[PDB]
Amino acid sequence: AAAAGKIGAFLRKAVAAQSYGLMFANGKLFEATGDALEKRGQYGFSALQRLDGLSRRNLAAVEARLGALDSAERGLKERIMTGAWHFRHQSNAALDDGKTAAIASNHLLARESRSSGGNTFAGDKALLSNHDFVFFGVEFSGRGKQDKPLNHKHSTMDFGANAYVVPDTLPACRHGYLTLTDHFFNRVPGGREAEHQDFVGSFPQMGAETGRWIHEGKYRQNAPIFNYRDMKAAVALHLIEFLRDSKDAAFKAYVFDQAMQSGQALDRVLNSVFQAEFHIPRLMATTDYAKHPLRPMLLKEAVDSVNLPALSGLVSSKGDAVTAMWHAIDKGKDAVAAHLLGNWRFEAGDFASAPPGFYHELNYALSEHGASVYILDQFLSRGWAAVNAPFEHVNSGETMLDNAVKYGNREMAAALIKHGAD
Amino acid sequence: NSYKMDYPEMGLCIIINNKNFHKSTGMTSRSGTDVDAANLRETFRNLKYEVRNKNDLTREEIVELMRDVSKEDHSKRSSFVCVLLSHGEEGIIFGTNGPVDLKKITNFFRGDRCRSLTGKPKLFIIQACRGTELDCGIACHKIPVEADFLYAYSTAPGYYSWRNSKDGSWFIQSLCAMLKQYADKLEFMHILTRVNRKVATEFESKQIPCIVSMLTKELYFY
Amino acid sequence: NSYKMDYPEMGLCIIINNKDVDAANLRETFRNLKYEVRNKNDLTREEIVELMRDVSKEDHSKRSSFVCVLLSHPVDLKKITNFFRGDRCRSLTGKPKLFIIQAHKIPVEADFLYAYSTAPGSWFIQSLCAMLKQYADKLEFMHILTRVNRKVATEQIPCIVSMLTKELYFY
Amino acid sequence: IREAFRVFDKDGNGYISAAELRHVMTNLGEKLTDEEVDEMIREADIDGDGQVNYEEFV
Ligand SMILES: NC(=O)c1cccnc1
Repeated sequence: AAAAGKIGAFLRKAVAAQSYGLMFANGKLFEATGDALEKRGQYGFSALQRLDGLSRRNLAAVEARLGALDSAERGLKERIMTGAWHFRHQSNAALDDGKTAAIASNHLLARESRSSGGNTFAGDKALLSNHDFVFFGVEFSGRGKQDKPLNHKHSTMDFGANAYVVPDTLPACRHGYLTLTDHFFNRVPGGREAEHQDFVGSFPQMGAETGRWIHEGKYRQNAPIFNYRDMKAAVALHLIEFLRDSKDAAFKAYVFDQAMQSGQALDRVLNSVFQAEFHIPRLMATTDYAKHPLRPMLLKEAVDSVNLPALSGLVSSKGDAVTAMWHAIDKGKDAVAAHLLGNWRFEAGDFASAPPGFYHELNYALSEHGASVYILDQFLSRGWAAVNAPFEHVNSGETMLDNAVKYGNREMAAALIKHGAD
Repeated sequence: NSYKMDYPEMGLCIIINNKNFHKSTGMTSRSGTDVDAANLRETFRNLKYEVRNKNDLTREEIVELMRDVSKEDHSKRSSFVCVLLSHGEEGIIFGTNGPVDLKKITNFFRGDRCRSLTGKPKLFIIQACRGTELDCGIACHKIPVEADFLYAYSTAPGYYSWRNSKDGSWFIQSLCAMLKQYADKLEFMHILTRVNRKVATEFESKQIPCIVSMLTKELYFY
Repeated sequence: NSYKMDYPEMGLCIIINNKDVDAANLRETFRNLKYEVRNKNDLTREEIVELMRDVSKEDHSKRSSFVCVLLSHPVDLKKITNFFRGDRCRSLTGKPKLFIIQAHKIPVEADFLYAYSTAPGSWFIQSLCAMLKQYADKLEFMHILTRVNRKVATEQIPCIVSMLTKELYFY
Repeated sequence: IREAFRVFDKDGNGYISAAELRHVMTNLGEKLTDEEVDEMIREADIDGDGQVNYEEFV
């Protein structure tokens, strides 16, 4: 019937309210600015009207401070407010799953449903606590999903070797917020640092100012966020106010020469002035998307992101099987270790010396801070490691139990004193 | 004159890397420091030194280690090098559990408190950092003094960085590059001046290393 | 590599005394290096600040470097030196600023050099003048000043704080 | 404001209101994805059962 079309929207809004309630109740920029909320555990719809008000104020703070857009700026505004937007993910994990994508946030991917991967850092859960959002990069070309996207890096970094492109008409995007730059890194990449240097170099004056100019400099860290309704006008207004400040021939010769071809000529104007971000609240599950392999994926990326099929495709001999085993010894990947043990037959002498790129010996690597107890137990039980052998190159004269006690790892210490007198 | 660096063995090297601080202090993780430690180990191993790598020592362990090395017999050795990589403040270095003063570290290496090390270079390299993690919205050195001590401070983690994992620090890798390239025809002071020229000048968008020198002669590593 | 000392004017030198023969020796040896010395006798404990302010706002475009001898026995050194960090002294950017002091906290700048000593003319100043007279056209300033360190130690010890990014030769 | 109450035509009043039936109904008609439906039902009511048409997000 039709009630199923309304209960779905109600539940979607209810679920999206919790990723905003977490960000607003937690975090501290929102009480250092005046946006914080009260911690509740199960937030209501009050976590969305706050976002709406914030976006309205952020839009006003530029729209009411600009001029009047006499005769030409309205065309530039309309070419942007009526365009087609697609979002690019670029992760190194396995998300296609045949015919349905499913991209989850950190707070869900580590919500007692343990997994592997991630590119988050510290402070992200302290200042903002936006670790419960799915991040995307915007693409203003307007061309369809079945294409080749013309961007690879968001600010300066490649997040993965598989771009997952989705259109902005999905019902899931209705509760996502935009930001003209990285939420945590308010800076804009420099003109020399910006991608597609063949474009910026054509205008040596345009790239001289798009290098440091942060947004909302009242706190040097606060960034303006726009909801779905106000995201299209905000980027156009900020572009216009930037343009009416830059002194270049682009302003008259190219930004009003991109009107008929809003492909590269717009995707290189807007992705050079700004570096936009889209944040979908909790989960991006859909059947309409596109997976484009930008570049081949390395052993390190397949190990870190437990891409088991990709790992099995990359590993073809034993010389790289031992390298992948070392990669799994680091980072504490238990699934990778089990997969490699189930296929290859290793020998105790294979791990007798650290391969190039690894700075620690076998026992120190097995016993260090972020070590894995599964791998340590397997190595001790298969006789590939000596429990009482002392370190020689780092902290000479100490044993693995010294690391276990030193870092306060009760499980590892108990596992260590099961296989040796120590 | 020079420091007569043609002894049988050329000194002793100590590298102390602190990366995983106690949760009580509430300090960051200092990612990408093992690369710095390995770079320093290789750089000073190519210089015929005897490197000793020590990782994550508490406040009371650093003092014990320093007292254990100051009581050795450096009579056949030419110099002594010590490298410290951790957090800190303007005039103090941090262990994993608590801050430890730098003055007390070098008292064991005085001319009168260490007879085997007199008229010999004693190099101390400090890479201290402090993050501005004030989650609401974001100038001196207490220096000891003696006849043959040289200090090289760098209290700066860089003006900014991206989400890419850091490959160390520009100070340390620049120092290693100059040691690899120039430290067979140049004095140490000139090498440090070139390190100053590279860091904080070619790394412009902020601090700059300060070179406190009390050496009474010239240092040629060859 | 090195700095540039081929400007029309070698630089400005200010010798501030606070109450003699060492000051006269410094004047002679620095005038020998084609400097422009402005000897000032005992000044007020605050008079020095506006003295630096007057010389901070000048036109050093033809001057190679700056030297400020502070031969005295109290005003904070933070405000004396901070006039010159490039932004204020736009003329003095990328050029050496030497501060020779005889009588510790240190300010960190771009091209500042310091050289302290201890109260017990003076052996430090006599050694400095003798070394500058003997080696000024051969040795770098660092080597000259460490020779001064050796001389003073052979007969406390001066400490040198350097932020210079290039070598310095007085010729 | 209150039409969400009348949306719940499957009047399982004062109970779990057949949460399995809601799971079945959600992924038909509008073609909801299973990984979205599981989050929907999880956030519908924690600790098992008893949503009883709460609609207390307002
Ligand atoms: N998850 C990502 O790869 C991504 C893309 C754009 C911005 N931030 C993160």
